[PDB]
Amino acid sequence: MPNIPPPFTAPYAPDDAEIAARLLPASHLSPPQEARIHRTATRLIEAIRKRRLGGVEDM
Amino acid sequence: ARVIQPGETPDGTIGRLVKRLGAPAVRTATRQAMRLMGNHFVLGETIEQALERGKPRSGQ
Repeated sequence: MPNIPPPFTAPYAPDDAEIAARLLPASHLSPPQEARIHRTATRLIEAIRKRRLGGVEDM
Repeated sequence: ARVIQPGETPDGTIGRLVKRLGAPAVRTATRQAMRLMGNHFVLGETIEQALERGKPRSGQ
């Protein structure tokens, strides 16, 4: 029921710094959030480094 | 038989290895070390044990 959006036309190559000025603060996570992420990710990488046949990068 | 509590700070040569490679790779590396030690060394607690282990089939 809302309007069909106008043909897409965002600015092609805006300034990186101004984007970073938004993304950097918003990326913040609490210590417990980061702790879960760190643990999950370590477990994923441990599995990855278990070593199965391999991939192209391995070759 | 000990009991290993979780969350132990990885220290020592092995702990540092675990932090860097991950525990699974260390196990894999250890298994490889096992084939090297078993295949390329003739070892025992005493010389007699080493020598018995290193012997050939028979009349050989």
